[PDB]
Formats: sequence, C-alpha cells, structure tokens
Amino acid sequence: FNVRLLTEIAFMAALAFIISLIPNTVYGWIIVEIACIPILLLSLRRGLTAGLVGGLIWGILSMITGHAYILSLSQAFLEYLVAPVSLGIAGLFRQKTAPLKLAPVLLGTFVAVLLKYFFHFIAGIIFWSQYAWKGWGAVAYSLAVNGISGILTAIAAFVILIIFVKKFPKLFIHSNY
Ligand SMILES: CCCCCCCCCO[C@@H]1O[C@H](CO)[C@@H](O)[C@H](O)[C@H]1O
Ligand SMILES: CCCCCCCCCO[C@@H]1O[C@H](CO)[C@@H](O)[C@H](O)[C@H]1O
Ligand SMILES: CCCCCCCCCO[C@@H]1O[C@H](CO)[C@@H](O)[C@H](O)[C@H]1O
Ligand SMILES: Cc1ncc(Cc2csc(C=O)c2C)c(N)n1
Repeated sequence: FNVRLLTEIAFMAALAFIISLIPNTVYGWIIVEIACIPILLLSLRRGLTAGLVGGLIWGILSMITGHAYILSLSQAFLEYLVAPVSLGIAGLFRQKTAPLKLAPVLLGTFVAVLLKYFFHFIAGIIFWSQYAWKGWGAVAYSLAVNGISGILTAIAAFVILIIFVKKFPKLFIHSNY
C-alpha cells in the first residue's frame, strides 16, 4: 500500500532528524553521523526511491529547523540535499526474500555512507578549505576529515544494522501482509 509506504518514509526521515540532535562530534567536523541509520534502514527495506525521498525530507528538515550549517546556496544544495538523498543508493541492495543475508546489508551501507561522504569531501574542498589545519592542503584536509567521518559513520551503522539483522531480520523485508 501507498499509505503504509508514505508513513514509513515520513517516520524514518523524522527519526533521522531527531537522531541528528544527539551530539556526535569527535573532533571538529570529524563526526559519527548515526542519523544516517534510519535512512539506510528505510532504503534497505523499501528500495531506491523510498530511500532517496527519505533522504530528501531529512535534509529539508535539517535546513528549515536551523540545524544545518550553510555557507552558500550551492553548498547547502550539495550537503543537505544531494548528500542525504544519496544514502538511498542503499536501496539497490534491498532483499525481498528470506532468509536475510548480512552481506547485502553491509555492502549497501558501505556504498551509501561512502557516497554520502564523497559529496561532503567534495564540499570540503570547495567550501571548507579556510579551516584546513596548519600545513594541510585543502584536498588532504577534506580527505582526512570526511574520510574519517565516513569510516566512523559506517562503523556505527554496521554495529547497529548488525544487531538488527540478528535480532530483528524482518525489519529489512517488507511484507504486504
Ligand atoms: C527546499 C527547502 C529548503 C529551504 C530551507 C532553507 C532554510 C533557510 C536558511 O537560510 C538562511 O537564510 C537566512 C536569510 O538570508 C540567512 O540569515 C542564513 O545565513 C541562511 O542560512
Ligand atoms: C538547495 C538548498 C536550498 C538552500 C536555501 C538556503 C540558502 C542560504 C543562503 O546562505 C547564504 O548564502 C549566500 C550565498 O549563497 C552567502 O553569501 C551567505 O553568507 C549565506 O549565509
Ligand atoms: C579514507 C581516507 C582516510 C585517511 C585520511 C588520509 C590523510 C590524507 C593525506 O594525504 C597526503 O598527505 C601527504 C602528507 O605528506 C601530503 O603531502 C599529500 O599531498 C597528501 O595527498
Ligand atoms: C572539511 C569539512 N568541514 C565541514 C564540512 C561540512 C560537513 C561535513 S559532514 C556534514 C554532514 O552534515 C557536513 C555539513 C565538510 N564537508 N568538510
């Protein structure tokens, strides 16, 4: 049903935003983005389009609540529309049939967090270089900050989605009935 789908999309976007309110800073803009997780789960369970749309709504929530860090129109577009929308790419690893296998869950999480932090890394180069550490070029700087955020976000998403695969595998498989 379309009703069920819209609500799940809506709820997971809201959940992501709500989770984004937890302090998640390790050092500067090195962060653990646990708020990616409801979007990943949404995409993994409902597929690409649902995932893309959940990401969109999450990004729009960040911006209109003042919880987004904005430097320009293009940068906000890149980092709060494209980047969260890109998480939906996880939907390409949706499993429709039991038994749930772990490897597609990890593979789709890895690819989507990577795709997300790839866009932040491009952002870092164009929009954030003024903050590059003493002696660091912009590309190197952005790689470390966003390469490390990506890895820690993926670590976090794995821990949680692994627990879910083992204790609640059906979260990942949509049933009409
Ligand atoms: C697709 C829906 C997304 C639109 C939501 C954008 C949220 C508004 C944030 O913009 C803000 O505008 C203010 C006025 O110029 C500036 O004071 C501030 O610096 C800038 O951050
Ligand atoms: C595609 C996402 C929609 C984004 C809408 C919010 C745009 C917020 C604009 O912020 C402002 O941008 C100016 C240049 O763009 C800067 O000069 C200014 O310092 C900065 O505060
Ligand atoms: C997924 C990535 C996570 C690890 C972060 C890697 C840090 C990037 C370092 O880059 C290199 O540092 C050299 C230091 O000598 C510079 O000279 C060189 O120009 C630059 O390219
Ligand atoms: C060096 C660097 N610093 C800050 C950001 C901005 C950023 C990093 S993760 C994330 C998720 O909301 C945002 C807005 C960046 N891209 N690169």
